[PDB]
Amino acid sequence: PLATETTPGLMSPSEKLKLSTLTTSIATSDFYASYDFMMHSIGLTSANNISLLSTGNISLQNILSEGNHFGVQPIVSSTTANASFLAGMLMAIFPKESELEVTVYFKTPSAFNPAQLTVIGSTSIGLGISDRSGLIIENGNAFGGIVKASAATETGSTYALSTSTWYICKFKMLTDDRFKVTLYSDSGTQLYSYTSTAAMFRADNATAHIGFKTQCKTATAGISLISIDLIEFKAKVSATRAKV
Amino acid sequence: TTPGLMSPSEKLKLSTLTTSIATSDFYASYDFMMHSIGLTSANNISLLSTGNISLQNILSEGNHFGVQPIVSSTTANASFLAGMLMAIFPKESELEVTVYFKTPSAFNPAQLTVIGSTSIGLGISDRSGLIIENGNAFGGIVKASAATETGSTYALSTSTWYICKFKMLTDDRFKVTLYSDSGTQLYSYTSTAAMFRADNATAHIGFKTQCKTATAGISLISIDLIEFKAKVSATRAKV
Amino acid sequence: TTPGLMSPSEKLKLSTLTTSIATSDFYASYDFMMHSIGLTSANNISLLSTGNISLQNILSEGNHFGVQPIVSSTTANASFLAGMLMAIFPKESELEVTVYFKTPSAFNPAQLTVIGSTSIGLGISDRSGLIIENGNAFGGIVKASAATETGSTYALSTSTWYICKFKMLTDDRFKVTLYSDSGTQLYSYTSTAAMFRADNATAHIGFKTQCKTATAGISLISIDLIEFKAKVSATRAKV
Ligand SMILES: [Mg+2]
Ligand SMILES: [Mg+2]
Ligand SMILES: [Mg+2]
Repeated sequence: PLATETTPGLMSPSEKLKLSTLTTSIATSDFYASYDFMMHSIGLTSANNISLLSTGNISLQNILSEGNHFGVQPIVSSTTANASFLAGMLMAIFPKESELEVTVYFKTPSAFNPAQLTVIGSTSIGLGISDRSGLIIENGNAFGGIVKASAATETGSTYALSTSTWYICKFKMLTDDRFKVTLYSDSGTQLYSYTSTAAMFRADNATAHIGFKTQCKTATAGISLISIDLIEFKAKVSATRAKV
Repeated sequence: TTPGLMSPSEKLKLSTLTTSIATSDFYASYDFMMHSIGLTSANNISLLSTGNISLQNILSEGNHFGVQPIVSSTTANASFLAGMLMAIFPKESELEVTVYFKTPSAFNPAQLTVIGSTSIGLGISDRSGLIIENGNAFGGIVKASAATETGSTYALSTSTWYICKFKMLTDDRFKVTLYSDSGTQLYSYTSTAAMFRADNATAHIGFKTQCKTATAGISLISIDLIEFKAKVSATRAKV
Repeated sequence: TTPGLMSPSEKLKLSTLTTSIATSDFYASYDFMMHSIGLTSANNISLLSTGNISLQNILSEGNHFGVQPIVSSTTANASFLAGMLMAIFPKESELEVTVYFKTPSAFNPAQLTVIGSTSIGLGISDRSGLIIENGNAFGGIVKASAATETGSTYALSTSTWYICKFKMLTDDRFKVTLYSDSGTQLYSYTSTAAMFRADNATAHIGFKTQCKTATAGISLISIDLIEFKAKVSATRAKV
């Protein structure tokens, strides 16, 4: 018998799913956080553990939904160079043994522009542009890579993207601090993957974050950046504490 | 430590879980128990102060756990809004908003409260749902500062707890129902035309109480609890 | 895809779900893993910085996942407070607060930490619960800038993880218990008089660490985790 408001019973698939996406408050061994970008975004600097960071007067457009993409944050450049939006978390809490997995549902802009730089992975925070590691998107080209002190230390082959298209990217932290990134179509079909040779860019302080960052490299406004529907964080953690 | 049945309280907990990743439905609620200095949102819901509105100390009262009293400032059109964006709630979503609220000790012609859609912040040009002007609750639609539809009025009791349910219909018409704190229907209104809707940040749907005048000290409508319940089509590929 | 049993893992997650819409219970916890810039609340809990207090980088240590270290500024009475309003925990709620915290590498007479009720922010006039001054923990009450009641002191060790449980009694008295990181009880105090209570925004209940002097660079007490559990009167009419 199925559980009721007055009498106990079994748990439905819908209740199981709900529980699977519950944001961690007090941790034991698993960490989960996700945000679906449905909230009014004026002055919104975090949600469900995730930092939502605007710099350089980046233009967060009106929230919309399209098709199955519920809550979408479109992003437009400003007159300040390096303006960015970052949805991410601190690296200090996800050491290599946590095997953090980050999943991002994102839409390419309606026109590519050489000024567009997006990363799914680790990155310098804010207006910074010197360090990143994961799936990098410059203009219409996606590729796995590492950038350190503004130098490309490692670069995979490129996958050319289409404008106004929904994509999924999974970033996977490996136990030696290397990473694997996988790009999928909106139906989950694998399109591209890259596994790093060297360890990811890491800073275990607030100069860096891990997640999604989209940025305009020039000081011209009105350039569309990458829109975000959904981000998910999952990791294994050590959080066994004495109960009193 | 052993897998078993799900408790009725556990299922009740899950039933009011604030949506993180949407699949089939949306839910959000806020019970106003948090320290309110610099609090601009909770549980997906916007908590918007404008015109230097005076948010009084949080209190509880009987079974009304967590109550936000609100008082006017010296800025005309000052308001507090607890709400969400309409763009995420199209007519198919069939959105339902429930508000537990308390009328002030004294009514005032400067008080304007809306449960439904409304101009954001200092705006007064557009609203649809249950409109409270002075002591009078009525269903209605206002667009560009003019009434387009107005139901009969209901005289509310001062210092009294009410419940309002706003229902979005699948054709974007609405129905509003006012209950007493006992849960018995006191007043209802079903709209003829479609509600006021703006699918951008110039509007919100939820609860808004406002002072139309620049006189401070006027108590507006206090809020205990707001609830958002909707249907969503949000199936994305798992990877 | 098919209905069935609930796992122990699922049962555990639901047990520590942060209360949204209340019925008979309240729970909130925060584990200090978030980027702290501009962060003033999380999971119902106020996270308050005053006097330009220096929040260090979030770290984790052993099984202490998400830790917020805290350092003094040039403002006397600069503090960090993780807590909630007292109006929402009347004496009948029997609130229980649990704090996991680490002492600094060096004690200093300027260090003042409270688990329990306290003046907010730069305030230092009122507190009750487990008070830590310099290297000494003790149960006690201070009101209007004067001790009213003071338990025996217990000498803490530097760079050491501790747990404190604060328990609200039905007559508004309190019991505090101090534990080792493995959960061995080390100290307890049960008050004779009622706790410090102010049911407004001049006070909070939870954790507060403060530097009494205008000298920067003095480490205060780090916090890993805070929990709030209580009974609530929130049975209201449905629909
Ligand atoms: Mg979304
Ligand atoms: Mg309430
Ligand atoms: Mg922690």
